[PDB]
Amino acid sequence: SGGHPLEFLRNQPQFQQMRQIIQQNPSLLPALLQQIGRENPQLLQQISQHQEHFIQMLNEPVQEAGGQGGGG
Repeated sequence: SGGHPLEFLRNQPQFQQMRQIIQQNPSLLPALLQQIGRENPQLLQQISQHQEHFIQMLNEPVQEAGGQGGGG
């Protein structure tokens, strides 16, 4: 109803870093997802296999998490 289906992505500081960039240009969205695809495909696949609600955390800026040891 408005939560993060991808808890694993909250463990991704890279996703938070890139998050700001996608909000600037959603055109580079697949390009950023591309890099992680070779880093950990099983992880990027989870994003697509979970509830579409994930887009919320995708379009919302990083002010929460930023990897273990960092916050938004």
